[PDB]
Amino acid sequence: TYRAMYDYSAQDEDEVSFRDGDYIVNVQPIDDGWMYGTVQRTGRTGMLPANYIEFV
Amino acid sequence: PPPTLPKPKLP
Ligand SMILES: [Zn+2]
Repeated sequence: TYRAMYDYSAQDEDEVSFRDGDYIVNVQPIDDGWMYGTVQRTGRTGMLPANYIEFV
Repeated sequence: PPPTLPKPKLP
């Protein structure tokens, strides 16, 4: 589990939107820019920008 | 918020 540090609006069909403070669960790093995860609040799963989220 | 980096088409 990670927590968003900023709001983000998805920019492609494989991305998910979230808000500052959102818990992100079952996070898997993909590369240095992107991770997979589920936005707990909305229940949506997809790609998130890694630089918007912080571990724990 | 900061810029995002290029996406990867996986894998
Ligand atoms: Zn698209």
